[PDB]
Amino acid sequence: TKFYTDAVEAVKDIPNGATVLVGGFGLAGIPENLIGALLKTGVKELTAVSNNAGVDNFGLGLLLQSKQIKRMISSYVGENAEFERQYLAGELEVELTPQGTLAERIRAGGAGVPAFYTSTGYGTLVQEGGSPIKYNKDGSIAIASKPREVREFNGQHFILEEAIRGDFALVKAWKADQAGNVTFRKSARNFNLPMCKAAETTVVEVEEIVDIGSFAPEDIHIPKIYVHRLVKGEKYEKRIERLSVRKEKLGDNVRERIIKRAALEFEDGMYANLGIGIPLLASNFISPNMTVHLQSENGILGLGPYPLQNEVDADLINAGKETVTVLPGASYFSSDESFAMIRGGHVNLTMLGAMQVSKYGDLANWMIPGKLVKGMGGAMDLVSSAKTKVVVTMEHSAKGNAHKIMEKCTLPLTGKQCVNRIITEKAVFDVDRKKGLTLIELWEGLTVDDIKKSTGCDFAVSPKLIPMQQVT
Amino acid sequence: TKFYTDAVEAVKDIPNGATVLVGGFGLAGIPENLIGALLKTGVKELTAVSNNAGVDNFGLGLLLQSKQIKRMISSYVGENAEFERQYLAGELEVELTPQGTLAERIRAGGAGVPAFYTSTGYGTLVQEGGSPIKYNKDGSIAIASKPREVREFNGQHFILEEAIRGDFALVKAWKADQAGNVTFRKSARNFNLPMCKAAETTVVEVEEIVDIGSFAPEDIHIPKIYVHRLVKGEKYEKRIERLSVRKNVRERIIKRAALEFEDGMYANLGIGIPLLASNFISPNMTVHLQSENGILGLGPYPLQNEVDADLINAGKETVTVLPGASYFSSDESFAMIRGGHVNLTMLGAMQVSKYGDLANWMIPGKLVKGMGGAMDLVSSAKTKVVVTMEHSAKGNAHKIMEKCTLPLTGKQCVNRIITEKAVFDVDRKKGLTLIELWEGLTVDDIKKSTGCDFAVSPKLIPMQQVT
Repeated sequence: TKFYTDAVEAVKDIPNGATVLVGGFGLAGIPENLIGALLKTGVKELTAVSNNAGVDNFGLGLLLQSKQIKRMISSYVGENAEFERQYLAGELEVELTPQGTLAERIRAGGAGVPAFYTSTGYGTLVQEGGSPIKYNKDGSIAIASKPREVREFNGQHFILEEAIRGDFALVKAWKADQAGNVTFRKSARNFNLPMCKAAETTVVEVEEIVDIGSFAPEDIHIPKIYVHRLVKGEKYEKRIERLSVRKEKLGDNVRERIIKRAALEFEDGMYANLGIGIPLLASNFISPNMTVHLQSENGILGLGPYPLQNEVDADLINAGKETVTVLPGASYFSSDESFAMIRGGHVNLTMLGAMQVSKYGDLANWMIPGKLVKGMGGAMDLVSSAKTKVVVTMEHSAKGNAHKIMEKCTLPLTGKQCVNRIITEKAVFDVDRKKGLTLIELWEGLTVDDIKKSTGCDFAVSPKLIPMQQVT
Repeated sequence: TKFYTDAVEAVKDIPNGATVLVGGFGLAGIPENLIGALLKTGVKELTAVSNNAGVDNFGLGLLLQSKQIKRMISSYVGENAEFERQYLAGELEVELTPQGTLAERIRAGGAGVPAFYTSTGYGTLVQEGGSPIKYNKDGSIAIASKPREVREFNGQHFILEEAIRGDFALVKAWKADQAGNVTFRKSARNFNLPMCKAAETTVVEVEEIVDIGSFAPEDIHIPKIYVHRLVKGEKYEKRIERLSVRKNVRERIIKRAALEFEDGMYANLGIGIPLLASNFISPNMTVHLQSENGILGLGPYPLQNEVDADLINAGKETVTVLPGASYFSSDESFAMIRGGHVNLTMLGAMQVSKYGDLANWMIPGKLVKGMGGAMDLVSSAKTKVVVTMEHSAKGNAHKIMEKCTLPLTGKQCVNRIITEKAVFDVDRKKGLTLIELWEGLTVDDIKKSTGCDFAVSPKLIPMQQVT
């Protein structure tokens, strides 16, 4: 490990056109001093591999404003006007990559694995190709993603994904000892850890340089062997994107009914990953005596309530980028380990919203051609495992009684045959492996006929059809 | 996480024929209570996925004695007489698997990755097939391994390896908090960590149970989500295989070998000559030694009071670490070695070819114990591979030749050969170059002790020796 005092000196040799991995999830764990260093060198045409694109004036966004990025490889790019303008203007190439796939590919890149198979993205634009990478001035697509190879294993379909290696990796860590060993604080770890292993030259900026012995040899997140260049951050703003505090939620009729039904999916000792909104709100009605373990794909197991003014930490945020807290017994881990857990099917329940759900469990909730193209985030991984139960919480129909439940989705798919249950303010549907969409619950006062005209496809009706339940 | 008081109650439902992952590297990190419980259940015809086969009277050796295993998937099965008899008599099936590949396949199994590529084993029996899985009572091979799929990626060839998943995983850990979060001690982690994520039902035995809050959330080696069944070990022997403590031909090789070390270099040395050379490294020089069982920062052998059964090197010798050292799982270790992060791999060999082929793990009909991590150590193109060996074998038979006659460990992977007579630079396309020669010797002396031709560096110098 070579130590530097000046950050510019640590990245003055990054070549124009270089692939650079940039740690960070939202504004948590971003190497701001190294980013500031690139602003100064004026290096350009970079291919930035980063989960997100920061915001307009922080993180990657700063390199977007200075036009130093030619191509981005990320999972979610919302909340960044500069990114949106460049991407839609044809000034920025972007490869929307499932967060978990992105993490494992970086991981493979550092582990000498040129390629591996995954089910994430199977049955979507990731596998089929066609995802917009570059737009023309008029709005048409100039560059689309190419299809992936599909291979069968044990009766299931997987696609071939290639490792990601960088010439450089700009990493943000918490502490580094005088030997070069590195550790990360809370959820600020995310992609920084795997990124330290997949680049020819890894440059790490820490908030503190510590003495050798500050860490137990068993608790070193990144061994020195991976840290090529190290520099102590000169300054840290640690901006908070979404300040969420609780002073120590039902809303309207439709949302309230969905929340109260969704709350009954939770089971004692269950490991769950909940999308922001209804699912997360439903966790608020979980019995005080029931133990549910919430997982955050950004690397957290044991999520807690929103912090009080004094518990607000920029290094601790949920997948929705909100400042949160963790409960005693919680654990943190990298983005790649996080998706290994999700892809491997160790999470019992995944509950999220959706724009469309098909008769046999297809899900569509990440893109609307020509209207909404911000990436899939970790939504494709969250629904990729067969061992995980997937529940969708959503209005039964859209405005004008526009169907959201249909035979097949008209919107780009997040996942194929992955939804196990659907909960709307009007009904609850199970998607059994043989019959498909099956009405098991119906809101009081409504008839099967009311459901038929609100639903886009025909469905089986359970002989045990009960009035829709509501958390007591 | 369900907590159990009796190890047998936690494994009583393991089916006959089940695939069971057994943590442990040598005798370090082995689930002895879960293994003892398997003796009481009497479950059999198990396919045991374990790096080694322990010894005759400890670890998997116990399950071999009780004849409860039909097939072993391991990287190194030496030092076990029971295993030797069964394997050779055709009673036991054995899949000799490279350690790093074994670790990545297990990790893939827990991460939803069904298959992946690795260059480890390319050009060897692993890729080609023919590795002896089962023998006949007449000495011939009953079951040989099948060829792996080869595929090119950026100018280099890799082989397809499928994920390994178990029905059950028998894991040994150190501490678990009351929430089900587990931690591992030193080099006892090894395979225990990845195996805890690749089985339908993982059973973990720990030495202590601590309160929630005793671990820092960022330092939990295995989060509760992976621990299905947990039991506090009822008894722990923690046997030590080899107690290593401290207070000319070979000397020549060792002294030249020490000059391969550079300041700030990361290297992995095999037991014997390579490791012996580290003793001649300058104190003003910093060389970071890595061990494949999960250690970076190896120190000298321990004093009597430093001996720890949880801290051994790849040669299964008790060791110590230096400040700044780190521990990590076996998959992490081989990701490190496979990714080419280690700058130098120095090891022994029985044969090296003209173009860099290495043969150091199997002698047909005479010795078959597994390749261990040797195939992974020479698998990266970013890593400098140096072989240290006597120039000739018994009867003056060549050890350096046109083509290896012994099964290969790696193809075109040796960069330099150090014998007691000469130093050779090796190029995968042009061959051997004599760059150093032992004083008193002539190029002719080397020509008649070498199985192939070689170029002679115009800068040929007398063979160096560390002072």
